[PDB]
Amino acid sequence: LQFAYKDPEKNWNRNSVKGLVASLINVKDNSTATALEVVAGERLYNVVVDTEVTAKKLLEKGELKRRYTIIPLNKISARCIAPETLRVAQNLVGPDNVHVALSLVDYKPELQKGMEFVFGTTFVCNNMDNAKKVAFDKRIMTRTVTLGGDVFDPH
Amino acid sequence: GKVLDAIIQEKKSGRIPGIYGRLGDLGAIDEKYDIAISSCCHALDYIVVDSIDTAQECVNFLKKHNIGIATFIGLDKMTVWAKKMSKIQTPENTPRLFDLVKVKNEEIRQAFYFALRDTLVANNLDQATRVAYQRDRRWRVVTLQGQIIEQSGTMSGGLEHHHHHH
Repeated sequence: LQFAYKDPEKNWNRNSVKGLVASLINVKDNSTATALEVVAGERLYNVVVDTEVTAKKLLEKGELKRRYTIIPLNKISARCIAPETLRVAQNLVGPDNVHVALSLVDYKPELQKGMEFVFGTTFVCNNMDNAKKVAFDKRIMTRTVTLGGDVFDPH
Repeated sequence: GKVLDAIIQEKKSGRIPGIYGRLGDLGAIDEKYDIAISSCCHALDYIVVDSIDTAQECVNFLKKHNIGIATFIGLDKMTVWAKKMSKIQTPENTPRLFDLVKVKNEEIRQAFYFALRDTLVANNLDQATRVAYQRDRRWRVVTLQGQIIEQSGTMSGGLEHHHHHH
């Protein structure tokens, strides 16, 4: 199912609306899809657009059929997992066993900041023992999801 | 719901001392802001109790009787906000929801600061966008119509015409 809307005004540039997050990603390996679905949760159905102006016009004049959460690419600002945090995680459980979720998906480069928001703030680990070790480490303190779809969140 | 009802009975009976109630029931606000505050503050449904011990007692009670689960705020953990509630400069002098809450109990006021923090209320989405996206500070903003700009920058709304559905 695609995102549907009424043109908010005349001469509407349809390219300003990218669509549902779920429609914009290509999972690199099907065996990680369960984890990625849990990483994103309801954000799979957030709508990505170019700017806050486009977002505003859709919300006000798009005759949207439900409440939507819109990700405006020019304003979205994730609090990302830092490279040092990943380094520490890799040393803790092994680099084969922990990845930033973002590294598991492909997408058009223009979507980068939106994808950082959805997938750049959560780790994916191979199993529960490692997920717990990573998530709750005082140096890491970051939401972590297992390949089995279990979640560990220090907050 | 059933959970709040059960907890309130434990309070009224006196079986579990230390229960205050659902946070949103412990303060008041001008009706103008009803949609805004209901849309942006799920912590209004947390149950305020005096202490962590009382919280754990309620958690244990709910589980023992198959009633369900609730989230609790212990006033003992709210004291960290005692010196953090003073008014601050906001974009366009937009109001802070916290400052609009009327409450006489100063401990409960601390709980309201925990729940609302520096969330602002704007008159419409036009103003919300100007206010939220400051260069030096991303503000969380809710409109009078319940639309929300999160600090991340997401913008949420739609189907406002069903807010007052029976």
